[PDB]
Amino acid sequence: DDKMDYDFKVKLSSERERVEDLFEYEGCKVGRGTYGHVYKAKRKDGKDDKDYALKQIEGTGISMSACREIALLRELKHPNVISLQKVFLSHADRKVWLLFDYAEHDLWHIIKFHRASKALPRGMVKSLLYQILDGIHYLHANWVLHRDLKPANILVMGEGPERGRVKIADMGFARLFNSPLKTFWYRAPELLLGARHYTKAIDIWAIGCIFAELLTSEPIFHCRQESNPYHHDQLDRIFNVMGFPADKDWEDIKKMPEHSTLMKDFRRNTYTNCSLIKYMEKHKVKPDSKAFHLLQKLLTMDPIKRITSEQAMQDPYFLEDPLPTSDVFAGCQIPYPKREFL
Amino acid sequence: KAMAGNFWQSSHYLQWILDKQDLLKERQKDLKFLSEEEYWKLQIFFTNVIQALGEHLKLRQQVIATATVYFKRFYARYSLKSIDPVLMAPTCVFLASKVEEFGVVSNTRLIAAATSVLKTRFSYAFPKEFPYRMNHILECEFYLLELMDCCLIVYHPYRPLLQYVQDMGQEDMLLPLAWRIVNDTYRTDLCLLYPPFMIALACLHVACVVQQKDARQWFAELSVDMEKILEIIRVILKLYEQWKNFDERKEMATILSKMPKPKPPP
Ligand SMILES: Cc1cccc(Cc2n[nH]c3cc(O)c(C(=O)N4CC[C@H](O)C4)cc23)c1
Repeated sequence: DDKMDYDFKVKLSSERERVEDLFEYEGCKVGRGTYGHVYKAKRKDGKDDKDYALKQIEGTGISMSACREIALLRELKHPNVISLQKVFLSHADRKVWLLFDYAEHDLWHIIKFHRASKALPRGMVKSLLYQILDGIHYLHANWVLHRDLKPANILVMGEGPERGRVKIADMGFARLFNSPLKTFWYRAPELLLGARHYTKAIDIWAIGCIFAELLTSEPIFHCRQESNPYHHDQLDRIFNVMGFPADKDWEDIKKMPEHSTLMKDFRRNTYTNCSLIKYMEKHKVKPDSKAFHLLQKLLTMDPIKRITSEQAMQDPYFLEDPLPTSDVFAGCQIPYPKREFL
Repeated sequence: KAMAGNFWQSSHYLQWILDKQDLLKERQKDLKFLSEEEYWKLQIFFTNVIQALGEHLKLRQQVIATATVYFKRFYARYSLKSIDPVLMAPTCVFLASKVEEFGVVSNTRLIAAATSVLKTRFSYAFPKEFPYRMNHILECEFYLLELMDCCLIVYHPYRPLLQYVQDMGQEDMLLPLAWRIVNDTYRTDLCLLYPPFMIALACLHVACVVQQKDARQWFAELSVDMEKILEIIRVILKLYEQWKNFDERKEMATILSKMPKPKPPP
């Protein structure tokens, strides 16, 4: 700028750390999506040989979603939430880069490995669940909702000082007026019936879905693909697993914007032999297990009757043998492949 | 309510509660051009400019307050000549508005707001029209975020003040004045030097005195360093005496002319 002081400008330009000078990342892309571009990176000087994740934020400048992600990550500190190490602001192209510690694994790949094996885990499942609840409880206590919880966003650290530690990532930081309206497998039924705002209870439903999938290796509410919140086939799958809710189970279902549509399309009789008990029996989980009774409390249809993250953390399941461990792999060797480059 | 109970481990507390002597030491470079009185008068002027900009755009007081802190942080570290405060004021409002998710300020609206507010409310200071365009705002925003070390979440006295007056059972009587006095504290350095709950308690004390409300027992029932509250009370009392003696409409054009100017390029 002409009206900016020149000495001030050149001093800052001389001192400013550029992402391309500090890190080696070309050809090392490991992710690509609506979030942006994620790279596996090494430090160019030989101070430490650790792996780092570099996220180039989607778009240019500082959008409302970019502003809020920086704002909140700058404050949040907890072992089970991914930690922002540094921000690079690239003046030439107006791009924003975020530096995090590198997580070798995630629940999407871990679950796919077990699902692929067609031809430790019980201690691992509990420990994963406990750390996901701990992480989300920390965000919730700070009035920060995730708003997009699923196995792809539950990272797990590989070999290093934080071996087998869960890291929650890719929080939905920007949603206009906190609104859902502006593959549906992890979405709470109230969202599908047109709920106008995200809640803590919506995150908890997603954790219930993740927990079912960890126990069975299959997405509990799996459904075919395909603006409006109402999605017929996703609701049908929910009722096929859960049963259709009685008036007493969800009294305020009448207040949901899409309730009359539900009544128009669905009949109670269709799901009269469907229940979570029967579904989980077919996938070798016992209904009198402490694991199951907790799952049912997490997967409660009416959001006000859904258990909170803190109450789920106090569940006797986590006092039953085996106890949860800081390393979810529990000292055992990691059989899961390292993630490949793009 | 994001991060509402996290002040003691916040970047506000850990990085941006400053030492008064370090603040004064960095101020000496601009004090070669302006007196101490003239520098305080400039701070008042640009607080009013940011207030007017936020009111024009219909932003809630907390967003306006956050934009004012951003401005103060920048010039706490750097000279007034480094970036034009006329450019920096709307940039701080724009950035602060994007930390929220309930509504968006578009580019044309920002530029229209800066142009209109300066001509209709500050023509005594600025004879020419707002000479900057959106590309200058976007560039200034990058410098601002860098300087602030990406620290965007800011705590203010409004939330604690609200809890205190509800605790007293004196919301209807005391809140409107206490809230107004909190607004006036942004004309000073207080937000850089004390935690927000202490500023709120000082503003509520001055409100009780103006309205002749006996609250000495209530203030005794608290567990707080009352010496630091008294320090804050005295800066508020002095603020209103400088207000009385200051005519910004008559003085600011001359004070703005004395500001150090930027060095041009080679
Ligand atoms: C593609 C990919 C998937 C899983 C993990 C890694 C590697 C990694 N390590 N540390 C990270 C921090 C991060 O914020 C993100 C990140 O931005 N994500 C967006 C989608 C997912 O939620 C991970 C990734 C990593 C790469």
